Amino acid sequence: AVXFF
Amino acid sequence: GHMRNPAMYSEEARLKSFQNWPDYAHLTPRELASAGLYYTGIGDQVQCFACGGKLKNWEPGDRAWSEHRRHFPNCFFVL
Ligand SMILES: [Zn+2]
Repeated sequence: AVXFF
Repeated sequence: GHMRNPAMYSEEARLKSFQNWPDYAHLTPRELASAGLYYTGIGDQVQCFACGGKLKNWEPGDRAWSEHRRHFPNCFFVL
């Protein structure tokens, strides 16, 4: 999974 | 630091947020909620009630706890 903001 | 979303402190409230969770995401609401993650209602995008950390593009093989901890080292919940 990839983080996002 | 502060708990970012106390309305999602209950693991049962996190489970209930998983309405229309998509089939391609592979990870289950049960696992994601247990790692402090609730559904934002968009794609496979989840958020932590504790750190406010946002996660998406879940892939088969991911573990909710591991992705959460590895990406958000400041999170008290998975510390
Ligand atoms: Zn967190």
